[PDB]
Parts: sequence; C-alpha cells; structure tokens
Amino acid sequence: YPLITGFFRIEMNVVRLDTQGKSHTGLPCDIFDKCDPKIIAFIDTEKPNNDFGGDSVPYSNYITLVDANNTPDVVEIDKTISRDVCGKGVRKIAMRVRAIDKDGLNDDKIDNYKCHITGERNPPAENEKVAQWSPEIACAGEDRASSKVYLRYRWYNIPESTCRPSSNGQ
Ligand SMILES: OC[C@H]1O[C@@H](O[C@H]2O[C@H](CO)[C@@H](O)[C@H](O)[C@H]2O)[C@H](O)[C@@H](O)[C@@H]1O
Ligand SMILES: [Ca+2]
Ligand SMILES: [Ca+2]
Ligand SMILES: [Ca+2]
Repeated sequence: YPLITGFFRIEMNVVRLDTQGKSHTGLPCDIFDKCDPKIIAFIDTEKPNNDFGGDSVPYSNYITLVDANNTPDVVEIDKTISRDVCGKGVRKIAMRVRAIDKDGLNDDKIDNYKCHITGERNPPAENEKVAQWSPEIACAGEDRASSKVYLRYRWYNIPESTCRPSSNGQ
C-alpha cells in the first residue's frame, strides 16, 4: 500500500453495530434481557497491525460512543470521531471499535472490530469541502465474523497550522 504523507485529517463515522444479541462466544449477552452495549472507537494511525489492547492503544484511550442498556440487537449509532496525521507517512490506518455488554462492574465482550484505510484507490481529498464519505463498510468482528460494525470514513489534506497532535498513548 502506498505511503500517504503530508498533513491530513481522518473522520471515522460509526454508523451502526449488529451484535446479533450475542457475546463473542455465541451465547446471548444476557439470559433474560438484551445487550447493554458500551461501544468505544479509535482511529489508529500508529499500530494498525498490532493486537487489540495495549499492543496498539489502551482501551482507556478510545472514545466512548454508546453507553446504553437493553438495546435492540442492531444499535443505530451515527457518531463520528476524527484524528490528524501531521507530517508523518502512513500506509494503513486502522479504524478500531470495541463493544462489550455491561454486566454491572464486569465486562462481557461482544467483539473487537478492525477495518483498514489505505490510499491506493482513494487517497486523501484536496480539502474538507470536497472530501467524500466512503460507502458503508461492513466490518466483521474478530471473534464472530457475523457480528458487524458498519463504518464510513473521510480523509483530506488540511493546512499544517491546523494539524492537531495526538498519540496512541502506548
Ligand atoms: O428514513 C428515515 C430513517 O433512516 C435512518 O437510517 C437508515 O439508514 C441508515 C444508514 O445511515 C441505517 O443505519 C438504518 O438502519 C436505516 O434505518 C435514519 O438514520 C433514521 O434516523 C431515520 O429514521
Ligand atoms: Ca452479560
Ligand atoms: Ca441487559
Ligand atoms: Ca448485560
């Protein structure tokens, strides 16, 4: 994949999440009621090939998009986060999502989802005003591929003066 360099911004739109009502084991999230999803997201510009968790970016650094109780199996989300690349070159950017079912103080993993942005077909657009959203991407769960988070992304060059520093923080 081609090296994308310059100063640019990536927007990640989390459209919806289909838990199918199940934990990563295939069991239902809960026995007598629906999943209680906490859904978190991160644009990983630094460690796209590394494992979920501390090897790439600690879960505490993700952005919380949903924190809800007894939701339908298909959770409509439409929240968006963004992150900038400031003079470094990248070949792959990993859109990362983690969904868990809350069980009081304990987490019940639904899945981790990772989708890569690469620049061969669709490199960053000239600027924000002309940048087009990707089609919805059906991003499969790492543990249960039939669980999908639907994602879209945009990316576009921005003036260097407007580029925001960031870190995976481990
Ligand atoms: O038509 C009004 C209705 O449309 C919803 O969204 C529909 O398409 C989105 C993709 O953006 C899917 O995620 C939904 O499953 C589908 O219903 C709007 O988002 C919703 O707010 C409106 O009620
Ligand atoms: Ca549970
Ligand atoms: Ca529940
Ligand atoms: Ca629960």
